[PDB]
Amino acid sequence: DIVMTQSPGTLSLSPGERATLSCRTSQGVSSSYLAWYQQKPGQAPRLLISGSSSRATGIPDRFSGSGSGRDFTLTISRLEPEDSAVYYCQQYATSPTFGQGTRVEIKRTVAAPSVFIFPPSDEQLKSGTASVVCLLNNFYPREAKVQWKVDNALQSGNSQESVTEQDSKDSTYSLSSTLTLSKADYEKHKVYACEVTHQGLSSPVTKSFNRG
Amino acid sequence: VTMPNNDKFDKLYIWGVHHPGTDKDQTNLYVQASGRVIVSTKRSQQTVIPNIGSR
Amino acid sequence: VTMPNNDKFDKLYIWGVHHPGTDKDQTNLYVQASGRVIVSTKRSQQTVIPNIGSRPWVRGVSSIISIYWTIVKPGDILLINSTGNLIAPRGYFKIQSGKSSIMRSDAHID
Amino acid sequence: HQILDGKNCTLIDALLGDPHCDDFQNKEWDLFVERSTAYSNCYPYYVPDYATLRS
Ligand SMILES: *[C@@H]1O[C@H](CO)[C@@H](O[C@@H]2O[C@H](CO)[C@@H](O[C@H]3O[C@H](CO[C@H]4O[C@H](CO)[C@@H](O)[C@H](O)[C@@H]4O)[C@@H](O)[C@H](O[C@H]4O[C@H](CO)[C@@H](O)[C@H](O)[C@@H]4O[C@H]4O[C@H](CO)[C@@H](O)[C@H](O)[C@@H]4O)[C@@H]3O)[C@H](O)[C@H]2NC(C)=O)[C@H](O)[C@H]1NC(C)=O
Ligand SMILES: *[C@@H]1O[C@H](CO)[C@@H](O[C@@H]2O[C@H](CO)[C@@H](O[C@@H]3O[C@H](CO[C@H]4O[C@H](CO)[C@@H](O)[C@H](O)[C@@H]4O)[C@@H](O)[C@H](O[C@H]4O[C@H](CO)[C@@H](O)[C@H](O)[C@@H]4O)[C@@H]3O)[C@H](O)[C@H]2NC(C)=O)[C@H](O)[C@H]1NC(C)=O
Ligand SMILES: *[C@@H]1O[C@H](CO)[C@@H](O[C@@H]2O[C@H](CO)[C@@H](O[C@@H]3O[C@H](CO)[C@@H](O)[C@H](O[C@H]4O[C@H](CO)[C@@H](O)[C@H](O)[C@@H]4O)[C@@H]3O)[C@H](O)[C@H]2NC(C)=O)[C@H](O)[C@H]1NC(C)=O
Repeated sequence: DIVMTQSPGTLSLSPGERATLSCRTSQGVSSSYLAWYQQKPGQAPRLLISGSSSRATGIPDRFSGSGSGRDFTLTISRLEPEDSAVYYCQQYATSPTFGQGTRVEIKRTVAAPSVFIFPPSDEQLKSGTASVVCLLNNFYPREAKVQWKVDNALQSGNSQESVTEQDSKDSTYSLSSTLTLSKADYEKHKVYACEVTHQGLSSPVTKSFNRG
Repeated sequence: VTMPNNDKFDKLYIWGVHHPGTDKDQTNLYVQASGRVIVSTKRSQQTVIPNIGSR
Repeated sequence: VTMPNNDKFDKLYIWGVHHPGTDKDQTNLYVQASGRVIVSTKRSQQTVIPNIGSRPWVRGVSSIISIYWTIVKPGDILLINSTGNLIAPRGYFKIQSGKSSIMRSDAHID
Repeated sequence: HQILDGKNCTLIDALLGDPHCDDFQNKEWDLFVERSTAYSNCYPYYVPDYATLRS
């Protein structure tokens, strides 16, 4: 069973730079039976390389393939914001096996989050639930802190969140935080705030609404 | 042609030799007349002479 | 030549190949120079190349015959392609298996 | 123990790559089971040392 080990786990480089990805195999694999794939969040894998160095139809020449035996390489000569994806190696000398993947991040000039806050709708509140939303929009890096305050009191154990993957055109991230209270608990309080800490902020940002 | 074993395990190579029914069949598939197959290693030696004849 | 086995039992064909002492002996007995003997079935394959050369003198002869055997199953067919040097089979032995053996002894049977 | 039903293939047909044995490519077994119903459907071949190879 040929094991494919990729290096590094995560790679972060700015546009114009060269990316080097490595693949290590448990068996000597002939270089005429090895492929490389690109997978952008939610898409199907795109064949980049086949036969270790043969470029697939519709692939840019900045994508270069190399290697032999157990040591294989993918080189991306000139990074674009569009190259933010996971890369995979595959051997096809025996029944096809693939690597664990390499996540390539494109660097961007530090961007502060455009922060928004949304109250629960009357329609929702009629169900017995009061969910409160906070949006951090178009920022870089992905690291960001979100704190929920109810009458200026830090909540915890109720706040779920998720983040979109790096934008393939502008390389930014966005974050959705959801404070889920009950209607009854929502109605015990009146001040709802979302505090955001981030690299592009010289000081923390707070957005809020009142009522009730 | 050689094929070197640089792995940590033994390789098993399965191969064969074709013996034509006629001499015409020989030269059509392999220009050259009945010749030899020699498969050698540092431990083994395997020579096969093709024998043409109706099967 | 073929010889098809259409009986209910296995046939045993005993045959051989003659290897001459000289090249003159080859061409006198078989015009053609050293050629091949191919005895094939649907299970077996037996190719023999005659090798001409001086052998040990046995009763007038400095040559020798190699003996080979073949079993042909029911539905199988004995097929002999030979370009010469064939010591042909005249037929077959009916071959089975059972309370049958062989022993070496000089004991008097009584 | 992991059983592999040979079905209409023999172990050697599965090895060599007889077209109706493509399902056996790269398979494993603790016990390979040969059926009497098995057949071959490819070029005529002879494996001298058949029994050794199968084993
Ligand atoms: C390759 O190398 C080997 C070894 O060197 C060689 O082999 C030799 O081959 C020759 C011929 O093929 C053979 O010659 C004689 O064979 C008979 C045996 O001679 C032995 O006699 C004793 C046994 O009785 C034994 O102890 C001895 O040690 C001796 O070896 C011998 O009888 C023959 O003689 C008869 O035949 C010739 C014709 O071939 C006649 O010319 C003779 O007169 C004689 O005929 C008479 O008697 C017969 C009845 O016996 C009768 O019918 C006839 O009418 C007449 O009255 C051979 O002279 C050698 O024995 C043999 N040597 C060995 C060691 O095997 C090969 O020949 C070499 N190859 C080549 C191409 O050179
Ligand atoms: C291992 O090997 C065995 C033996 O070779 C295979 O068993 C046969 O498989 C074939 C192919 O699937 C079967 O063919 C089908 O036969 C049906 C009956 O027709 C004859 O069947 C037998 C065998 O010839 C005769 O004895 C009998 O008298 C009939 O005259 C047909 O109804 C089938 O027609 C249609 O079948 C399907 C659609 O349903 C499609 O393939 C076609 O559209 C086709 O027109 C077909 O002809 C055959 O019947 C099998 N034998 C028996 C005895 O049933 C195994 O398939 C093979 N593989 C395993 C076991 O995995
Ligand atoms: C296996 O069995 C088959 C059964 O038919 C047998 O096929 C025969 O093969 C011989 C040899 O090739 C054929 O004979 C040839 O036919 C013509 C004229 O007879 C010629 O092409 C050949 O003559 C050659 O002889 C010269 C002297 O050296 C050569 O220098 C020159 O190249 C000539 O071409 C030869 O005689 C024969 O026709 C077929 N039979 C049939 C029915 O087709 C085959 O030989 C067997 N295998 C063996 C014996 O190994």
